[PDB]
Amino acid sequence: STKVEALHQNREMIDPDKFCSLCHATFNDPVMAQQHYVGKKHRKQETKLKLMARYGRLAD
Ligand SMILES: [Zn+2]
Repeated sequence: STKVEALHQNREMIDPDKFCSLCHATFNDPVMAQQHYVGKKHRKQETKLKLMARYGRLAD
């Protein structure tokens, strides 16, 4: 995970490190990050976690 640090913008695009708190997933490229945030697995797990948190109010 140390990576071959160079960041040479001559032909390579910007590659920020990113994370998803709904799916517990990490990304290290622009398209990798973007693809996660719009994929079926992100939608499905977002609904699952949202339902778990919303319905979890079993006491008052
Ligand atoms: Zn996600």
